[PDB]
Amino acid sequence: SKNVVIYADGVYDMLHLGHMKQLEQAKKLFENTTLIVGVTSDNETKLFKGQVVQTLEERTETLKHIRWVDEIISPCPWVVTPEFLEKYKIDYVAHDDIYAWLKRAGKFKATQRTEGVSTTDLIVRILKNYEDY
Amino acid sequence: SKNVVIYADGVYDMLHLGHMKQLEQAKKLFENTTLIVGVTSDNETKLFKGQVVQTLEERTETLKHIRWVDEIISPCPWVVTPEFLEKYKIDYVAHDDIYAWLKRAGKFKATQRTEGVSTTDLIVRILKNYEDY
Repeated sequence: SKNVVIYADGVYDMLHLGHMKQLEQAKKLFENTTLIVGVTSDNETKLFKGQVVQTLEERTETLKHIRWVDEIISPCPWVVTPEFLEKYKIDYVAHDDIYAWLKRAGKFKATQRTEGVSTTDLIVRILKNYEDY
Repeated sequence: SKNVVIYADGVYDMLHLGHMKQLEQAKKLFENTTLIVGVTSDNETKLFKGQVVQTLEERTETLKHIRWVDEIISPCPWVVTPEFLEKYKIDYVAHDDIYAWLKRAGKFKATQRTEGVSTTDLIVRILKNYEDY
């Protein structure tokens, strides 16, 4: 079948199984895909979304080890635009309003978040070996 | 060139960039490889080595997302034996004495550990936003 270009973006701070499962989902939306992953800048993430432990370089270097990732745009734009989709020949944006135009264009594909598998979740599990009393 | 079967093992608890860089190194020891990764059992890890946050299932499920990993043995034996190498047709063991026979057999390849990129290291970085005083 025709090769389909998928775009997913995010912070990917302290990359965990939840991120990887969502990237896998994006990658497998069609039989033959190219998965482009956008990694948000440190200053725009901190300004608009919240705290980030790892630098852009660190978050991008880690993502390059994930087998579902074909291409990385680092840093990606904070807001996705139609021109950005045209430039990279993106067929669908995979993500979990502001995204209204994406859906009007037929270029929206939903992916799911997995609960309970984040890196901070693991640290919470470590902490529970220490009873309050 | 001939395809070379590489075997690496470990706990792979809270998989981080240091693990992935070592798996990449193992995978790229020769131009054409099959990288088999062994994941140690919960009870043997806890008995012989130390504490483990994530279960065998969790550690194995995460490792399957790493592009360098071709095959996973889960659980792997705690001690690697010549018979184990014969069974899986392993040409080299990549790791960073007990391993004396591996080197006598020509089946030892050294890989390096990367400092300062572990998951706990990241948590330590979070904690430093909170001054002692």
